[PDB]
Amino acid sequence: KPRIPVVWIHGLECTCCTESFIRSAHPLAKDVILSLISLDYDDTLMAAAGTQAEEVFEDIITQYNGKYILAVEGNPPLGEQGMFCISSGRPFIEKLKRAAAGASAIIAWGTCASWGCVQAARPNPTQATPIDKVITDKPIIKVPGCPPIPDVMSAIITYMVTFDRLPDVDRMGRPLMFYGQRIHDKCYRRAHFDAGEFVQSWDDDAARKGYCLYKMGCKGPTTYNACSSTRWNDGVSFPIQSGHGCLGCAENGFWDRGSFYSR
Amino acid sequence: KPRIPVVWIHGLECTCCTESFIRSAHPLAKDVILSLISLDYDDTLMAAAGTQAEEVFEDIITQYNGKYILAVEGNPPLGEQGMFCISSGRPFIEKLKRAAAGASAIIAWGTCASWGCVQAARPNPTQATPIDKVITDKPIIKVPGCPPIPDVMSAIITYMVTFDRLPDVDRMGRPLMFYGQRIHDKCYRRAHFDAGEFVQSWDDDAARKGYCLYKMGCKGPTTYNACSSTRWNDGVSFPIQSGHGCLGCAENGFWDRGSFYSR
Amino acid sequence: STQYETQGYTINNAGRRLVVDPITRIEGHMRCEVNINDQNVITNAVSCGTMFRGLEIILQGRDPRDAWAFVERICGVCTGVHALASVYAIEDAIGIKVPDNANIIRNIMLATLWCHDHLVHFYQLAGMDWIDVLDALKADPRKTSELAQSLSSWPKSSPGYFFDVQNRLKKFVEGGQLGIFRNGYWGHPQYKLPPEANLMGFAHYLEALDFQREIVKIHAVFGGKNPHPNWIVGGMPCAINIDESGAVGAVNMERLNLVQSIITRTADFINNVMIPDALAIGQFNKPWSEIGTGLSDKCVLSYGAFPDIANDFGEKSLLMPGGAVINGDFNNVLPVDLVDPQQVQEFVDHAWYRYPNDQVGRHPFDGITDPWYNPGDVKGSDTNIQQLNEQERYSWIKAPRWRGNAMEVGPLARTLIAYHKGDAATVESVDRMMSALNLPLSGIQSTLGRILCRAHEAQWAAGKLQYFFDKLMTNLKNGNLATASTEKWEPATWPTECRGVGFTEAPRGALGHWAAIRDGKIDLYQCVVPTTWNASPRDPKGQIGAYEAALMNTKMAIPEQPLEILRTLHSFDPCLACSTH
Amino acid sequence: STQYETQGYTINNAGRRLVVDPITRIEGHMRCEVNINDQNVITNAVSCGTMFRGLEIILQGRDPRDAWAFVERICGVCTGVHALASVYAIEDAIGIKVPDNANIIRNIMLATLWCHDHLVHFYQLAGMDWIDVLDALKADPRKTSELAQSLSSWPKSSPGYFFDVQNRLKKFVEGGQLGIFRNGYWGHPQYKLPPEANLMGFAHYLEALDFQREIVKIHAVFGGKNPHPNWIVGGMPCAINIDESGAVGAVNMERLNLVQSIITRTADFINNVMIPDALAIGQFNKPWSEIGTGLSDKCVLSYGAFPDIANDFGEKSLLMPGGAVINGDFNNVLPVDLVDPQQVQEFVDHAWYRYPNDQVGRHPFDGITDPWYNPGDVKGSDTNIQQLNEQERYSWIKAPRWRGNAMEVGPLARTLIAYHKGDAATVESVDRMMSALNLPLSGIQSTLGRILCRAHEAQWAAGKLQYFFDKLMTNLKNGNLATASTEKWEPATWPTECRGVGFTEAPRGALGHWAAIRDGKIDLYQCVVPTTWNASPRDPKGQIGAYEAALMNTKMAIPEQPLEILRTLHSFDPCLACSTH
Ligand code: SF4
Ligand code: SF4
Ligand code: FCO
Ligand code: FCO
Ligand code: SF3
Ligand code: SF3
Ligand code: F3S
Ligand code: F3S
Ligand SMILES: [Cl-]
Ligand SMILES: [Cl-]
Ligand SMILES: [Cl-]
Ligand SMILES: [Cl-]
Ligand SMILES: [Mg+2]
Ligand SMILES: [Mg+2]
Ligand code: NI
Ligand code: NI
Repeated sequence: KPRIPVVWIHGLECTCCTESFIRSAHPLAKDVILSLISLDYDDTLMAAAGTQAEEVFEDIITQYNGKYILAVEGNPPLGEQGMFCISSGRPFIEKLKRAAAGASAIIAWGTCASWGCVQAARPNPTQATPIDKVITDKPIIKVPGCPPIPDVMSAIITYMVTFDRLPDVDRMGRPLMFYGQRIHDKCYRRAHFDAGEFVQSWDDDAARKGYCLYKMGCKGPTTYNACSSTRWNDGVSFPIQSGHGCLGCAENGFWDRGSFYSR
Repeated sequence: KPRIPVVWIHGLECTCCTESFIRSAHPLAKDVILSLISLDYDDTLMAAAGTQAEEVFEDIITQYNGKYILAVEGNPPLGEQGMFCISSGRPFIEKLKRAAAGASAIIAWGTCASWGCVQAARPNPTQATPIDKVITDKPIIKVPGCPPIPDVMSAIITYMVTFDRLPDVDRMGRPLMFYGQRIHDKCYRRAHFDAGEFVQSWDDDAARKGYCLYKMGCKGPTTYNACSSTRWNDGVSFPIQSGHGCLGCAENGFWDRGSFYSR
Repeated sequence: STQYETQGYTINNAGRRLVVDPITRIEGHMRCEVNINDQNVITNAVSCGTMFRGLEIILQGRDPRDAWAFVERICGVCTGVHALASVYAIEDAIGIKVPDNANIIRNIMLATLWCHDHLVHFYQLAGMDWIDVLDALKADPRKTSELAQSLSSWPKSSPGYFFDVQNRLKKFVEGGQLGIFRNGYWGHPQYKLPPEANLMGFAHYLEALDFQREIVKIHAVFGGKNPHPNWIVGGMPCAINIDESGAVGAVNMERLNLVQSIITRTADFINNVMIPDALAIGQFNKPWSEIGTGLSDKCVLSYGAFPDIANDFGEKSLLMPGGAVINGDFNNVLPVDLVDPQQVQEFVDHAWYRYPNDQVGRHPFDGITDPWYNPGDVKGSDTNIQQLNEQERYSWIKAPRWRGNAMEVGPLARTLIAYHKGDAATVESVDRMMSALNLPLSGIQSTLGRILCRAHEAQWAAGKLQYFFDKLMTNLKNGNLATASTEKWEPATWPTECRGVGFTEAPRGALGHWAAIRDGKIDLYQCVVPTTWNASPRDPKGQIGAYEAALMNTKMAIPEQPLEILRTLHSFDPCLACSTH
Repeated sequence: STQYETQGYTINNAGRRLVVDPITRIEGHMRCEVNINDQNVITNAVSCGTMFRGLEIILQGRDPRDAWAFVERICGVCTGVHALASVYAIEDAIGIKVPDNANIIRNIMLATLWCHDHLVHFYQLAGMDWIDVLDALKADPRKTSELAQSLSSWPKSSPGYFFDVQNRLKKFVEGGQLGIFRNGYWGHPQYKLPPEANLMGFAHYLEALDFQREIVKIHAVFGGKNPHPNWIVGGMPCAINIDESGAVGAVNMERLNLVQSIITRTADFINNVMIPDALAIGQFNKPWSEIGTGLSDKCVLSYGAFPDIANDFGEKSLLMPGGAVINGDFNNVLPVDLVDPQQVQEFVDHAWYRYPNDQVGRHPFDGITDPWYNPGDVKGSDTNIQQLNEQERYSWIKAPRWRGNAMEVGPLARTLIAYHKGDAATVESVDRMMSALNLPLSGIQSTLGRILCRAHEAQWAAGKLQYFFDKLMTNLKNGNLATASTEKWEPATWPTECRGVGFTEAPRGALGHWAAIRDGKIDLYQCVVPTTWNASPRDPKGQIGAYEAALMNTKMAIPEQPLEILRTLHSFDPCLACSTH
């Protein structure tokens, strides 16, 4: 039985979202690739390079025109005529637009593809621009986070395959299932926040008892994601559980909202 | 080097604490048994039965007198001259006293050994009685819960082996490490409690959003355990996370504090 | 000494008495006594439950909604099955119908338990009766690899692996701290595996000890924790949310994905490790296809289980068939009615309880649990028993009968009922299994058969897990999310007076909870549990239960070493806390 | 067309020009061009970083305590290594000393990254250069089992396992949806594994893809999450509490138990899967011990890493040795000083950056990152590069040099440095490894050698993980719990003006961050990253970097299929996001 074609492209990025994806515990990324989708193009993992890789890209988007999911990691830079990110000798943005034209839907993996992430932080030397400001005629699902949670990435994929539809989204295009509530709305340290029980300096008695990290700059109260419920790396931990405040890494512009250690 | 001798006996019980122990994810129960302790007597797992089992019991408590840890699951009944629980044709309490006399330290696994649990609930037909009302001359470490968390049980054992000491305890003899704080003090639904966001009937919209279970009878506010932090079954869940209020199962007398669905 | 005839046996308590107390590698407390003749053949067998807690007394006056949580604690091994029977019983009493997803999830919880419980029983409880652990030290690792690879596609089969396992065992025993292996029956002539099969089985023991912890993660998702997951009257508390805000607070796609992962791994381990080991034990121990028959060729009972049509407990709904066979007439599978006062009855003439008339049996709606420790004329005293007196009261276990008949329950019983009702899957599985051992169908009616059927059932349940999961996903795709009915949650909505029966097939056999509610409180709560059936003492007619019958006529190589007794008893997977409750 | 001589090479851009853009199975964006002569031998090689983001610019004006979080996002493959360099650099500037447990935990973080990164590189990035995946479909499962079992004790070796893997690949390919295998180089004559070895390799590819997810659970415990864990200036935020109330809110015995379980499994996987596979690739591809030497017999560089004495970055502290060899003189390992302005310098005469004078190299404390896209005549347009012009500016990667020498960094570099400084464990490992292959020491200075050293480093790091964990547990036994120093947390405690260097050995080689702090903010932040060295463009003397040199003189069987180019480039584990930052 044919598997849904997926084309995964990469603009300016650090590849954290790809790494997160392969961390998936259930389904294993192995089984996603072998059984759930047809990962037909992916610079990180594909055998073919150069002209062979160009041939795959062209053939897939032509043969499956209108029928493939386009996964985008990273973003296009508008600076230097787009040549801050070059693919096959041309601006990455050209490859993005070609891939986007034939996609049935687009998944914007990570804060990079969703909003801009670190390259878009002040002063944004490359004019890195999120996908939805360039591609304006396609369904875009934003899956923000730096990176998003591995089992959230795989859960969105399985949802799309199992249910044959896109996840329902909030007003920003984030899946309601995992971005409907704030970190702080499901945080196991909320008891301490409510009681005014705060870490005041690193490794103080409060820190050794798991007190709330708000006064250490935790941005949980304004950040939407599943870290405090689904957690990270097969439920093992999340930033706050291991003693660091939320940075806000799922939210648009989080790098430029002041020090991670201030209010 | 030799491994620390452990004698594990069973009074009136359901064997839930033994089952919990073998669930341990880290270290595996296999590695505990093969490499960390010498599990020298255990009715559930040992090859020998009958007179061969009695010989093991006698040989171990004699040869390792003053040097073994005694683990107790379940409790002695005082009713019917103790013959509500019979071992080798005699009241269980005689085996408990004999085992206790030679032990360096006693672990009371579970609410049964610690407090009474279900057999001691009204009207306590057998006069089931917790270990520390019978054994009054030895250190008893209470590890309550019905059963305790698998990885809590194994962590207590690894603590004893690694650090060559008993865990520090509260005034009830529970290890501070896992029983120092309340379920409700580390509950990920506390935000909802604080906001007055409650499940009012099962599978209502509040339930489907993971609202607080207080109005459905949750006893987290008065229960000390690690369920809301360490969680259950290699961190997969805990009662509240899967939609049921805490029963209070780590607390003395929790069966007789009224309906699980009442305040 | 006396002698009498019952059920084709000669019960003779002349001659040497052997006592095995405690029985180990079971749940809870059992004592077994036998008499052996000059030929070292058992001519008398005595089953004694040596514990009681009194849940049926404790439940009086409780809220029916709480009952599941109390009776779950009947047993931590068969954890969840009593909760399931409880919610069934209270729903039956009050007139509650649950939503389809709640039913499917309950079926998942039960199938998960079958898988886990059967697996652990096979390796950790029964396994060392068949596998000579110390003999594994003598195996050749390469011949072990070759054996394992001849039996299974299972990956973990390298000579280096078997060598590593062997060296782990060598180091374990080198300091003379043999732990659970100390003073075992190793070298007994009834140990028939070659060293390579012992090393293979011992490797699998360790793998099973590790792997079993994963299976119960399904219980953790739907029921919060294992052991002792949570339930509700009206469905399950694990509210579902796939595609809405706050799915992070509910059973969502990521939680279902975890369940699917465990299901696949569970099926693979059962099919490629447990199944071939069960067959191997069969291949090396064929004489045990003719030992420990007991009641299994006369009287067998199943209530049936796994209703596929929500709130329908009829024959068209139950995926695991119900029925009763008596008089060895497997041509006549009889329907079971748990309300009929002439069907299920419990006797206490040979148990530590009081009845107004101990010469008759009481249906559980008329049940009485009035404990009376009265061992009468024992050798010894009432606090120091050297020999039970089986001519009077000798157990904390009541004696259930079906239309006055003594019945065997559990995996072999169910397999026989399903086979003779013409269940296609069961017929195929049993035929293929007995064909591989070159044994007749009758070879299943035995100690070895009980073990073969248990492995079979583990495979069956692993398949049903996928079926149920798929049904749940089908509903979710159709927008059907409901997991609880709450229109009768409040006591004021219940009948002032009502009664109900909750039944299922637990890992060890037919389970029933009978509940009467009056004025919002439990008026009566009687449990009849599978090990109550199997470990039953005698009745007024002197009829013996399943354990006592299966032990009759058994040869012992060495009287002082009860390996043959343990083999047969362990084959029924005794749960003594269950039996007595 | 021109020709010139440098570093013993003849750089000749006569003949056919070949373009490989994009380079795949790397991190980020790279372009490579070569010229080949009439014998299909490479006479010119052009390394081009095709991406830039500008983290050095973005970091200006940030709080120094925040810097680690920004620079961590230089790379999600070598995730954490930039955070470590950053906290080192800020601590070095301000004069902060961290507690021992913070240092130990940092070393655990780094060793975990080495294990994870090296494993994924071997299988998922480099593997398909050496394993013909499609050829696995022709393998005999029994012969595959036999091979696997001759090479390793690893359990998973059954014929049935290899058949199941093969059948999975068969069904995957059957429908024509070859996914990541589409339009590969399968059947190329440089694929030399027999079919059994390809099936073994492919099975291990899948096992490694699964297993790698577990390794990073260590990062999750101490650092909250992976990718991109959390750190602090002053130590780590993962406060420890073993035996006090509220241990549930901290790193406790259960958390440390998790870490130990991961360490053991990580060592087992690397030692019994990756190491044998690496040796097997050696055995079947011995000619690649003489291909892609490049600079590895001339100039190699390590800064050193893993300070075992907290806050001591000296030679007696670093477990992974630092040093430089130039001019092929491995008898004189030279000391490296990252403050010395005559040592590390970056040139941009062949890169897309402005300097006031592009003929001079700038030490990072004098570094400038002023992007200037200026490809000159590229046979197309500014937005359509048909052929880079390597006579002018052709990369977003700066050109680092050490005392004006072009250096190779990474596992092979580090192995050579440690070996020639007389590290006993390295000497013994290397000698044994090259003996087993029946190859001279010189065979390590090669594309094959880079892969062998990477694998041996995964093994080294897995060993060090245990050593570091043991040291942590020793401190906790002695009551030493501290994980953070906060004496100089507040900006009011810092020097008004200060600067510092943070350095380590990332998976790909020598890493440095140079930071200058003024008035509580980052005034300057310059990064020189291992792939910046290796993938370097040319300098004013026309000296070529490690990649260009390694590609020089290489035979291609089939010019249109760049398998030899991919092999050598992949052997360096290119991280282009790292290289450009
Ligand atoms: S740690 Fe952060 S998310 Fe959690 S309660 Fe405190 S402020 Fe809210
Ligand atoms: S669910 Fe229970 S423990 Fe959690 S916040 Fe509500 S009342 Fe407290
Ligand atoms: N299976 C099981 Fe336990 C018994 N007997 C119950 O019910
Ligand atoms: N390893 C690595 Fe990434 C590179 N190059 C860094 O630093
Ligand atoms: Fe996963 S590429 Fe990593 S930086 Fe923040 S999302 Fe971007
Ligand atoms: Fe683990 S035996 Fe189970 S009932 Fe409550 S603790 Fe008791
Ligand atoms: S920093 Fe990011 S990973 Fe989660 S806890 Fe905050 S949204
Ligand atoms: S019922 Fe028990 S298992 Fe934990 S959540 Fe409450 S203490
Ligand atoms: Cl791309
Ligand atoms: Cl952003
Ligand atoms: Cl005992
Ligand atoms: Cl209690
Ligand atoms: Mg009863
Ligand atoms: Mg730089
Ligand atoms: Ni039971
Ligand atoms: Ni990198």
